[PDB]
Amino acid sequence: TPSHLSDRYELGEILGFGGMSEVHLARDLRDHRDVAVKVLRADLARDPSFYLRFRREAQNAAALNHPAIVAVYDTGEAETPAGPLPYIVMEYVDGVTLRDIVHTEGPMTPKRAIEVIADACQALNFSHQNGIIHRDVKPANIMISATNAVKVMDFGITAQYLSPEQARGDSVDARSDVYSLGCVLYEVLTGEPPFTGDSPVSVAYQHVREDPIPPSARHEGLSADLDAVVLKALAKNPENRYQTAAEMRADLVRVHNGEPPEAPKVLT
Ligand SMILES: Nc1ncnc2c1ncn2[C@@H]1O[C@H](COP(=O)(O)OP(=O)(O)OP(O)(O)=S)[C@@H](O)[C@H]1O
Ligand SMILES: [Mn+2]
Repeated sequence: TPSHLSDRYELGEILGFGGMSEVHLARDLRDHRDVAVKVLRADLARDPSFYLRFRREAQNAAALNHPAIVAVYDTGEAETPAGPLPYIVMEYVDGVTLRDIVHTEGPMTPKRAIEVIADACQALNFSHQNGIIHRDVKPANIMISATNAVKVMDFGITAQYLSPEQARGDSVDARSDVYSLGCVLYEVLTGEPPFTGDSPVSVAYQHVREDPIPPSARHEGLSADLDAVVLKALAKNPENRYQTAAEMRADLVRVHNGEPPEAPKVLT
């Protein structure tokens, strides 16, 4: 895989592999800065499907300026000994994604989890302000730096993180992001997503039919007040969940600070 492509970026160590890309720590030679480069895998690149899937999700990833949002810098596709390799250049986050944490460290401590997801609401909310719906909220798209800073990425453009309105092919709004962010919060508190199945279609059915089991019913140490917040964000009807990311944050802040949520009590 490439030592130095674009003649502008010198790719370094692999920071990690995602479902369809290797992410390198490159060095921007022109602006003299450390940067992250997400390159489509060479094996998946000789497959027009993935090539186009990456190429689409590359020019469509929103570039926003926010301390909690990963800034996109460049996009392109250089010729390498493996054909073209589409790539996206972005802010280097020294840390891991929530997925990495869930599958290595395990379930986060409630207060820390509440903080992380509260900080993600800040980014989601700012995005909503600019009229941009993320519509792809999941653990692998939310990062935590070495300085505990929350960095969210891939705005614009995942089987068990989609909203009932997404699973029905309907429209998508701020409330849709709330539901998905709620799924991330659920998993990060308990250890597993709200809904799991033997096939994507199974999970999609569970999303728009089956109710979520209270987080505390799945993991030890989770307050009932936390159930209220989580489960409200997982409400099937958009009008039942939080209307804005700020609203959800306002409620996480309360639970965090040992205050009663404005979310309907989870009873029986
Ligand atoms: N902006 C970044 N800065 C530093 N490291 C990153 C950055 N983005 C991703 N990484 C690392 O690369 C790994 C994979 O990144 P992903 O975004 O999950 O790749 P992906 O192919 O888009 O996977 P998906 O989103 O599930 S399709 C992560 O676990 C991180 O360690
Ligand atoms: Mn991705």
